[PDB]
Amino acid sequence: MKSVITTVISAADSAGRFPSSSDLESVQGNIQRASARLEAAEKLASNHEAVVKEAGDACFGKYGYLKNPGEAGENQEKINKCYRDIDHYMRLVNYSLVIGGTGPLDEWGIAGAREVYRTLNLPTSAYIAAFAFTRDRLCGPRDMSAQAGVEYSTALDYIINSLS
Amino acid sequence: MKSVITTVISAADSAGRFPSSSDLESVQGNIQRASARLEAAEKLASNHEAVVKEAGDACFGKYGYLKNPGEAGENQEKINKCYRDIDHYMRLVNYSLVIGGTGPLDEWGIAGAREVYRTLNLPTSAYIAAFAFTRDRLCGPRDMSAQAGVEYSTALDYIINSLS
Amino acid sequence: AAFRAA
Amino acid sequence: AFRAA
Amino acid sequence: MLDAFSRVISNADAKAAYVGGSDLQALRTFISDGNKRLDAVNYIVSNSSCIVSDAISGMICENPGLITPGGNCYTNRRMAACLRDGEIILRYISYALLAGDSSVLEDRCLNGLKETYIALGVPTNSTVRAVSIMKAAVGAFISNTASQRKGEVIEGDCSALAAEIASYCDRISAAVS
Amino acid sequence: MLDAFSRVISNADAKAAYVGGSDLQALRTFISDGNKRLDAVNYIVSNSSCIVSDAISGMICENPGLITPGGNCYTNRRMAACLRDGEIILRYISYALLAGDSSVLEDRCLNGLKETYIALGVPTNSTVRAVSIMKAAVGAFISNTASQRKGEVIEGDCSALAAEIASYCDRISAAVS
Ligand SMILES: *[C@@H](C)C1=C(C)[C@@H](CC2=N/C(=C\c3[nH]c(C[C@@H]4NC(=O)C(C)=C4[C@@H](*)C)c(C)c3CCC(=O)O)C(CCC(=O)O)=C2C)NC1=O
Ligand SMILES: *[C@@H](C)C1=C(C)[C@@H](CC2=N/C(=C\c3[nH]c(C[C@@H]4NC(=O)C(C)=C4[C@@H](*)C)c(C)c3CCC(=O)O)C(CCC(=O)O)=C2C)NC1=O
Ligand SMILES: *[C@@H](C)[C@H]1/C(=C/c2[nH]c(/C=C3N=C(/C=C4\NC(=O)C(CC)=C4C)C(C)=C\3CCC(=O)O)c(CCC(=O)O)c2C)NC(=O)[C@@H]1C
Ligand SMILES: *[C@@H](C)[C@H]1/C(=C/c2[nH]c(/C=C3N=C(/C=C4\NC(=O)C(CC)=C4C)C(C)=C\3CCC(=O)O)c(CCC(=O)O)c2C)NC(=O)[C@@H]1C
Ligand SMILES: *[C@@H](C)[C@H]1/C(=C/c2[nH]c(/C=C3N=C(/C=C4\NC(=O)C(CC)=C4C)C(C)=C\3CCC(=O)O)c(CCC(=O)O)c2C)NC(=O)[C@@H]1C
Ligand SMILES: *[C@@H](C)[C@H]1/C(=C/c2[nH]c(/C=C3N=C(/C=C4\NC(=O)C(CC)=C4C)C(C)=C\3CCC(=O)O)c(CCC(=O)O)c2C)NC(=O)[C@@H]1C
Ligand SMILES: *[C@@H](C)[C@H]1/C(=C/c2[nH]c(/C=C3N=C(/C=C4\NC(=O)C(CC)=C4C)C(C)=C\3CCC(=O)O)c(CCC(=O)O)c2C)NC(=O)[C@H]1C
Ligand SMILES: *[C@@H](C)[C@H]1/C(=C/c2[nH]c(/C=C3N=C(/C=C4\NC(=O)C(CC)=C4C)C(C)=C\3CCC(=O)O)c(CCC(=O)O)c2C)NC(=O)[C@H]1C
Ligand SMILES: *[C@H](C)[C@H]1/C(=C/c2[nH]c(/C=C3N=C(/C=C4\NC(=O)C(CC)=C4C)C(C)=C\3CCC(=O)O)c(CCC(=O)O)c2C)NC(=O)[C@@H]1C
Ligand SMILES: *[C@H](C)[C@H]1/C(=C/c2[nH]c(/C=C3N=C(/C=C4\NC(=O)C(CC)=C4C)C(C)=C\3CCC(=O)O)c(CCC(=O)O)c2C)NC(=O)[C@@H]1C
Repeated sequence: MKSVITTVISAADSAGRFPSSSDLESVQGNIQRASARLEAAEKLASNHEAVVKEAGDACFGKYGYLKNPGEAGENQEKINKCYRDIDHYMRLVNYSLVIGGTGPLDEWGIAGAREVYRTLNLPTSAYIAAFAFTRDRLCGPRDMSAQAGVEYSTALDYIINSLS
Repeated sequence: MKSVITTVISAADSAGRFPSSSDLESVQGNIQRASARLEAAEKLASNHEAVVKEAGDACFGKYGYLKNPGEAGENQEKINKCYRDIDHYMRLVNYSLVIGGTGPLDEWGIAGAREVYRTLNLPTSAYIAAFAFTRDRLCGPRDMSAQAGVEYSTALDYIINSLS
Repeated sequence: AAFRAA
Repeated sequence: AFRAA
Repeated sequence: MLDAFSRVISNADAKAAYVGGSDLQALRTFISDGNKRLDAVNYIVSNSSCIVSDAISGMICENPGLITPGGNCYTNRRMAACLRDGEIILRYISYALLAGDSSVLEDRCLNGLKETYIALGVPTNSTVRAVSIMKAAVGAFISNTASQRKGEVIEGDCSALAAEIASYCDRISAAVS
Repeated sequence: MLDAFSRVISNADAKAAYVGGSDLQALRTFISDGNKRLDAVNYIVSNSSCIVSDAISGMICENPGLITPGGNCYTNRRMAACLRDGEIILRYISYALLAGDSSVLEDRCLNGLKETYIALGVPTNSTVRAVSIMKAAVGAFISNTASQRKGEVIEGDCSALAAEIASYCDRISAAVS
């Protein structure tokens, strides 16, 4: 899992050096920013089922054609899988917020996705529509702190760039 | 020059990645810790000639044999070069404190040191003793703030382990 | 590798 | 020898 | 590579001078305003897909000859390579913005780009256009004045950073020119 | 490699459950006590030389049979490899202390170490002693109770850190044993 520590320790292991100043200083960035992203993490865990339905909803509202036969949402079953993945992504987002890095999303969600979604005929724009809605639905003070929203949108923006 | 930024950008370039959370979060460490190391840095610049005489003295005060013929301090020439190196080191200490990493010391001070001092017959303990005194000379409240004496001592401990 | 030579 | 052994 | 702080050390080493107040001042503001810097950099990496696609696309809509039999953007393989080059350039721009130095963009990107483009036959004049549009988008996403992207970061002054990122975009255009 | 945070994510993924209170609390404490940790790691990398030379040296003064024709520390080349191994071991331990996880010490160090020693004829029993003194030296430099080294860090409780670093030392011996 890619984080502040894992990056700094891997850089040092490659150079055969003990942890030094920029290594300890890099983690001081940890101790400062944990609060923000850790807030957003609990916000997801506490209410992710309303976030996925909302995201899942907007998606099929934008692409109603998917409820056609030979499509990706031709039956409630495949429909259930759509919201299910949306929840996977959101759950890995929470992971990335707790880790403070993009590792959980990187290895558990983004690696192989393109091959999988192309091979399995799942339109990428639908996923992006689900995560664009989720990002913009965010309400600054209401839902989380200001810097927590930054970490929320940053993560969601990351997922979007990966699918475009 | 190795720093928090230089490391974080080097780790991302190696994987062809845009800067991400763990990268922006690591620099939040700079913005927290820069102040401290920036303090001691100006402490060195403001009084580096007094600190080096003290360091130089202890060195030759501990090891009188260096003032012997065929030695490293047999004449004021070689002696003056001793105090000069101490200053070079002390100046790279200032550099590393401003960089927030060990870059300056590593490339300009430690690389090749091994070969140079053996080839020129310069006792490593004479170097170590100069920086061990300098490190222990530091007085917690009197000379600098606590965390400024930390980067100061970390830096000196760094040079010491590099010589041993 | 065309970045190297050129 | 760390790999092989 | 260097960043804001080690670039000062380099110039002070040339004089064999410790770093003091005068030079410490500027580095202290770097810290001071450092959170705006982190934000600006994010505005780039946050819309980097749109910034490259819109710019590579723009450079073509103004020059259809690029996607024409004989044009350097003709075939999927040339288009994809150009989009890729646009993505790498903007990434090295984003690196330089994070470090407060161009040492990394010119050491690892612009070093041998032009000559490489000459060999490959890549139109440098056109490339400078994609780079120019990327400058505008980037400039827009940094100041938060993005026509389509509108975030809620606390208001302030980011003209020094914008003038700073623009300068990096300019060293690219000047480099392959 | 994992750290304290990705370690919980791994364990929470197994149940496909977001991370909540139970698991968030402890990681919140990691942060709070986080400044103690950076010192803890620094206490190691600051005396990394003395701990290694003292431990390799101690293991030999108690077993002089090592520097004997037939001992694994006989010749300069075997001494230098053993000092180097102690340094490498103390380095990976320091890594796991900065991360709050043993994944990095076992994945990149203790992964095939003993079996490696089997082949070379490196005495695992003696190595387990060297590690034991390093654990003692390390444990002392963290608590600031070092017989010779006395630093000025603001007083507090570092027994969880001491107990954690000892555990890492224990998985080293446990691996080559
Ligand atoms: C011909 C088809 C052609 C294209 C596609 C144009 C390109 C172009 N855009 C310029 C500026 C620019 N583009 C963006 C990106 C953008 N807007 C968003 O908010 C989102 C999201 C996207 C990505 C897709 C930005 C932010 C800007 C600035 C203003 C804006 O529309 O928001 C640009 C101007 C270059 C210059 O001033 O030097 C051009 C030419 N237009 C075409 O002609
Ligand atoms: C026989 C020649 C021999 C040696 C060299 C001994 C080894 C030994 N060290 C023990 C404890 C220990 N080592 C250090 C390091 C050390 N002391 C200093 O303060 C400085 C600085 C150095 C580095 C050189 C320390 C700090 C410790 C931990 C306790 C302490 O001394 O404050 C050790 C005991 C291990 C144990 O009981 O598990 C051994 C055997 N002693 C010799 O026999
Ligand atoms: C739109 C961006 C422009 C375009 C681009 C284009 N370039 C390539 C090929 C190459 N460009 C590079 C340079 C980069 N790769 C990197 O490693 C770096 C960063 C360190 C950069 C910026 C190189 C190495 C090549 C040669 C090999 C390749 O296929 O990748 C292509 C392909 C050219 C060809 O036909 O083989 C093209 C078309 N051309 C346009 O019209 C634009 C203005
Ligand atoms: C031009 C760049 C934009 C701008 C920004 C601006 N933000 C701040 C202050 C803060 N921004 C951060 C965010 C970061 N710090 C980090 O560690 C990371 C991790 C990913 C980032 C992106 C933080 C936490 C602050 C503190 C206060 C707050 O929550 O916003 C300022 C304040 C002034 C300053 O830092 O000197 C400003 C002005 N203003 C804009 O409108 C721009 C488009
Ligand atoms: C005191 C420490 C003990 C000692 C050591 C000793 N080991 C070697 C050589 C090797 N041991 C390793 C293992 C390590 N290298 C690593 O990279 C890692 C971490 C990822 C470890 C812990 C390996 C690869 C070797 C073989 C080749 C090499 O020098 O790199 C030697 C040399 C053995 C020989 O005589 O050829 C010895 C003597 N022996 C003692 O007595 C100790 C208890
Ligand atoms: C057992 C480990 C020792 C101990 C330590 C201890 N540390 C503090 C608090 C601080 N120490 C730091 C220093 C670091 N943080 C970093 O970012 C880095 C960068 C290189 C280091 C080395 C700082 C800034 C703090 C915060 C408060 C202060 O200035 O001292 C404490 C206080 C309690 C806390 O959790 O903050 C503790 C207990 N206590 C000892 O007695 C040990 C031997
Ligand atoms: C602030 C900009 C504006 C605002 C917003 C508003 N949003 C809702 C309701 C929801 N928004 C979300 C999103 C989140 N909930 C969370 O748990 C999280 C963190 C993971 C976020 C980002 C959800 C779950 C809902 C639906 C359920 C609800 O709580 O009622 C509403 C409801 C109105 C509607 O559905 O259109 C509004 C009003 N209100 C303001 O004052 C704005 C300026
Ligand atoms: C407290 C831990 C101990 C203490 C110290 C002591 N300090 C001095 C005088 C000097 N200290 C230094 C060291 C530095 N000055 C700096 O500029 C820097 C940063 C680069 C450091 C680390 C120097 C230069 C001196 C000599 C000149 C001076 O008076 O300023 C003194 C004077 C006593 C002496 O010279 O013998 C003391 C008392 N004394 C304690 O009680 C300690 C435990
Ligand atoms: C919602 C926008 C889209 C949708 C989805 C859809 N999902 C699949 C199948 C898969 N989904 C995944 C992706 C994930 N699962 C995970 O393990 C992870 C990370 C831990 C992710 C994000 C995978 C791997 C597959 C293949 C395996 C399986 O079928 O589950 C399907 C099933 C297709 C079918 O039954 O043939 C569907 C349809 N449907 C929509 O309309 C969307 C565009
Ligand atoms: C002081 C404890 C010791 C001492 C020193 C001594 N230095 C040299 C020669 C050199 N020392 C250096 C090292 C530095 N110069 C640098 O440029 C840097 C980093 C920027 C450092 C720290 C170098 C490169 C040399 C060679 C060139 C030159 O002579 O300066 C000597 C010369 C000895 C000889 O016979 O040539 C001296 C005397 N003398 C002491 O007593 C010490 C043990």
